[PDB]
Amino acid sequence: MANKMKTRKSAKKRYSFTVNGKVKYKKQNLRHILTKKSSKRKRNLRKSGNLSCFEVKRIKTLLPYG
Amino acid sequence: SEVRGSSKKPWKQKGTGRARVGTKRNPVWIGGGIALGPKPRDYSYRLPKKVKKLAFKSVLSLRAADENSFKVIENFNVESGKTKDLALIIKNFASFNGKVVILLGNDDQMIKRAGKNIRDLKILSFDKLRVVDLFYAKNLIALESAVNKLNEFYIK
Amino acid sequence: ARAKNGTVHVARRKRILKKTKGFWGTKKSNYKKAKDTLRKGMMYATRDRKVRKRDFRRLWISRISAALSDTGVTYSRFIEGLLKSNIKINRKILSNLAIEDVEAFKKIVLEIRR
RNA sequence: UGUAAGUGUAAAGGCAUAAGGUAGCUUAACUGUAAGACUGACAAGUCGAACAGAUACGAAAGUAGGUCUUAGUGAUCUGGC
RNA sequence: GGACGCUGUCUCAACGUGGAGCUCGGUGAAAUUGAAGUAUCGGUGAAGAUGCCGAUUACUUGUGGUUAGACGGAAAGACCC
RNA sequence: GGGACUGACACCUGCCCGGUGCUGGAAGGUUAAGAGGAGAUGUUAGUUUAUGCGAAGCAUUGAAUUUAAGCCCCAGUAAAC
RNA sequence: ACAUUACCGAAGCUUUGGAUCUUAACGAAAGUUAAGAUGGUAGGGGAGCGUUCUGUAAGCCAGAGAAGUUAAGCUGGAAAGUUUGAUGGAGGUAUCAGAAGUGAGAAUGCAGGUAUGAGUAACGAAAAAAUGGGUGAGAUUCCCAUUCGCCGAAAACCUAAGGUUUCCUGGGUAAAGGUCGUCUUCCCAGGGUUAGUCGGCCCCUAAGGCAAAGCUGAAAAGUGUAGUCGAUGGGAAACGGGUU
RNA sequence: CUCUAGUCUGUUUAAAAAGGCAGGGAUGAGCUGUGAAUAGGAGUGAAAGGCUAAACAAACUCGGAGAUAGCUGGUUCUCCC
RNA sequence: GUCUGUAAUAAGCAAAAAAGUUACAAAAUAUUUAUAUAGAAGAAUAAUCUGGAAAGUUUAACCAAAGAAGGUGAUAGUCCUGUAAUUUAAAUGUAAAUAUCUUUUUAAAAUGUUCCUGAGUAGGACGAGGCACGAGAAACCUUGUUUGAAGCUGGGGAGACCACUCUCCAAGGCUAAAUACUAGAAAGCUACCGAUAGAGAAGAGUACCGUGAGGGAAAGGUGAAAAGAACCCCGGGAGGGGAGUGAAAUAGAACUGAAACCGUAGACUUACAAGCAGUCAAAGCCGUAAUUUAUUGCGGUGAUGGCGUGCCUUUUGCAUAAUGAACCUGCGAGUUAUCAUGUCUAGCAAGAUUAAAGCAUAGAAGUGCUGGAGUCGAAGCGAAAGCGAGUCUUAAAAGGGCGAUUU
RNA sequence: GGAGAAGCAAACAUUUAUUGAUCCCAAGAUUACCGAAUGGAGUAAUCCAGCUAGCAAGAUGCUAGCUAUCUAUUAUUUAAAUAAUAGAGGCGAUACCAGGGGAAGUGAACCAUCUAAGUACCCUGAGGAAAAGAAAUCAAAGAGAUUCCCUUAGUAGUGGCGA
Repeated sequence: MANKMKTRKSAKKRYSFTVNGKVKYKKQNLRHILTKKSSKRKRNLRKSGNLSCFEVKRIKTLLPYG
Repeated sequence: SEVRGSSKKPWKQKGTGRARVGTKRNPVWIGGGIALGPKPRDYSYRLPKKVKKLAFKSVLSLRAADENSFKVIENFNVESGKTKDLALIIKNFASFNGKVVILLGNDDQMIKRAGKNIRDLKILSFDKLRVVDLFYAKNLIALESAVNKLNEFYIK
Repeated sequence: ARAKNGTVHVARRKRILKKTKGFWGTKKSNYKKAKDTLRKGMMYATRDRKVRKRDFRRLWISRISAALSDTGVTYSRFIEGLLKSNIKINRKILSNLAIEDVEAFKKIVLEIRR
């Protein structure tokens, strides 16, 4: 209790965990200038995605409890 | 940081012709501190109670497997509290010239303080057993009171 | 829990000094020079154990060539006839034969020249 | 003679069924999606049949989710509508 | 910057004097040091060799001198980045 | 009495006030806190068939008006930079 | 240069043993055979040696000789291990389990000891020594005598600032003296400093410090008057000779 | 009596800045004795980035402190894959 | 109860309780075999062997509420000091309990009327601080500069604010225990150190260094007992050679005495030679053992031949003339506490497990029960409400994302 | 408590102790001078005194006893001034506690917000503990002062929403 590992809050506010490992996240580029972007591009940016399996280990280190 | 002395740099960084140094109590230097030495720490820990219970059952079975080293004696007591009487009883039973552990079914203070002084004797109540003493005991002498109390103690 | 007892380094050093007995100068007593010279010596020992085979075979060949200088058989031709007439005797054996009992070796040569 | 011309804009790849030129009507320069892929450290980028809603043109089959294609772009946080 | 006088500054060095140096007796350091039955030349190689190759030369060991080398000693280059 | 620059003495010390400083001057342009509460917002007794509106109280707010120095501006000053 | 037949030549290959691992087969397993595969920095995995301490251990091995060092011999695939002599004169160790301040050749590492240069440079200013006698185990160096040389607005004499017994007498040569030493400012013991006039103390103030009150500051304190200290200054008084 | 131009010696020095030849001032902006005063972002400075206890482009002592180094150095028994 | 005597209440006296730990304060006593600062008593071995010496070997006992630990000529339960369980207090300190004494009540419930119930205070505005909360919609608390109320028909708080409702009563002052700490005094424990370790210091803040603040070492061991060498000999002494003491005199001012380093003696080799000094072959000579005996082995030296660019760092690459070490001996570097995750082992199992803490036992920082507060699993999806083996996206299981029924 | 003792250590002499020593515990006496140092001063361990008393008192003689400051309380027109008492001054504890002041080396791979951290240090106060403490409290549960552990929980929030 003297040394509980602290979670990385800025990472907690962006990452989420699925039941068996994968990481859910919100896609970028849908926050700002949006008139020029094509409609199908924007529609795909709206829907949430899953990260590549290469970041999952580092993310599991960043979120020691969540 | 706990060795007595000053934290002044013993001599200048460059130009003296000696090896660089920061403080006199450098762990390298003689009389200095000690890098990665021992510090006070808590060595105690508590095993799961089920594992502890299973160990007790196992050591008791292992001891009772042998007919001669394990023996059972009818209830008695040393009403005088002397040591001669108890020592006579052990030296009548015990044969393997070594550690003898007596098991009791209660807290019979007279027996306990009569046996506190025997050479290789350990008196234990049924509800305060110690696995090390049981495991290394070469003679194990139990009362039938202790046997019955052990039966309902560890059947549960 | 201090674990200091230094009956180890003296032991290493005593074994090394025992093996490095006859060396020149300070290489026989100092720990550092004795260890350096011993370690290079053992590697030399391995290399030379493999080289001794080459050295001795070369010696045997030279001895055979010398024992044949009398007759007119160059020993390349001697090995030739030796194989061709199917005599599977050895270089060491022939070299020793030419010294212990020269006439047997000479008879072998007369027999090869066929 | 047979694309050497011309394709808003550099160059390249294409363009006769024309993607070039002209005229009529018109707003698909759409909403929800998207099997399957290309390219890719990651973040991203790109193509996409087909389905529901509702249009434009056409007799219809069908085409249209901006521009012949590939450059004209900017993450997150903060704030405004 | 020039001139006079004066001179071993020089042509051009020589001799003498005092303290060291040299020998013996007494006292007795130093930086330095992987050690060492540590030659030269033409080569070779982390591109300048006591240590490698080929060849040449050289009895063993000291002392007084001399610094060409051991990229000599001394100061974790001050210049440059 | 303090500061700046020059440095006995002799003859002299020319031109430039745009730039940047310093001195003086407020007619305007601009400008903070403090006064000033147009108006807007939340709450609700009540009204409204009810929403909507919504008095008073309690709060969150804010414009037009007022306002100093400074800056812009108007001059002077070089043995001021 | 072109032909014929050879030989030499590596840790390559073959042959002769021996070790481990993987796979496959045999085998009840254990293991036995068939095949191949075992250079290696950074780096990953596995198996061991040795050291200290605790339990096992109120055990076992030691005064008939324990640990430790030392000599010879022997053994294991490596860390390493155990037998016998000599030394040593009092504590160690087998099996299993546990815990680390657990293994050193280097950090211009730290500490101690000892080499090297080397019996080499130096022995601290170009004022200078010589002989005789004496003392003594021992004399270029100490004492005395006779000569010589040096300083002489000093290298002489007397008081400060400073040191603190270094002063005198007797005794001594571990060490210290850049050599020697009977000598010394070195060591040991004892002795030695006598004030109305000298210098202080004291009565005075300068530079300056402190400072009730007053004033100002988170605190500590800072300014600051009356007062009090503060000589390098101003203030009563002695000279000559002799003596250890 | 005070300072150090020129030159030499010294340079593992007799001396952690001196010594031998000499030189400048020497009735004054002179030299010197004994006290006292000014302290670290401060003092003092006839002005050299000089001096403030042999070290000053920000003293020394203790403490934060085992400051931090993307830099340099070191990191101890064995065998098998 | 303004004065006197009457219906009508207060100031004092019977009747009880609390108190120096807050709740009023000040003590004095005796009383307590309560305790602290000295003490008292305290169990039970002889022989034999080796040896300088016995406690040890061997054979037999004996004590034990005492086999904790030291010393004694080698290793002691029974030799000594002590240890277990008991116990000494005239005097003093500290504790309780008892009364002395002290103070207080000399009463309580019963209904509405006017009064009182903490003011420059609550709060507001501005500038700051403390709340985990950095102005953010910023509550709450403290406050400097200013302004400023209500008075129970009241006021505060409930994370801007308002309403209703709910809770509490500020602007007065006190309070033991659970807690934190040990320079120290007493009694102990140790998988803590054993003289480069442990406190800097086994002899010390000393020697020494600095004007000062301050910095700061090194040096332990004769034997069981001085029994410290009578006396003689060489020598000025020192030192040594005998004689004595001792088990040992290379124990004689010091146990064991290694390596670096310095020697002496003997064996062999070396003055025609170019050697990271070693390795592989190898005659002669010396020592020793065999085979009857001059040939083999093991040993030591070694003429001569082949091969051979120290080691460690750092580098594309080092014999490198790149770095580092004079040599030897000691010391000198992935450790500890917690959390995350993986593996191994052990136990239980859709369940696993206690944390703090309490009691018993004895004094023996144990281990046995008790302790289910909590944590991780058992359901997911979505920003969330909400719905759930489904859910999100949308009207659409229409298709997808994440799930799963297969733990 | 009982037979040696003259410290930490004996030497080599000379006494003490059974008339109960040495030693240990408790009380008491003595207790030079300096130091908060306090009669004034000062270069701490030393000068200068006043008043009273005793030494033949006396000429810079000696020994004793008083004469510092601050706060509170009264004897006063608490101020000025004494007087009367009571309590403070300094040290320790290179620990703990409360209050006041309050960094920086660092991390954010710069750095200024932020961090380090209310830590180091300084200053003023106390105590055996200190501080806090008997709701104008928590917070949506119905609990009932303060303080210290276990959990909630590395959660809620917060942050150049970066560390």
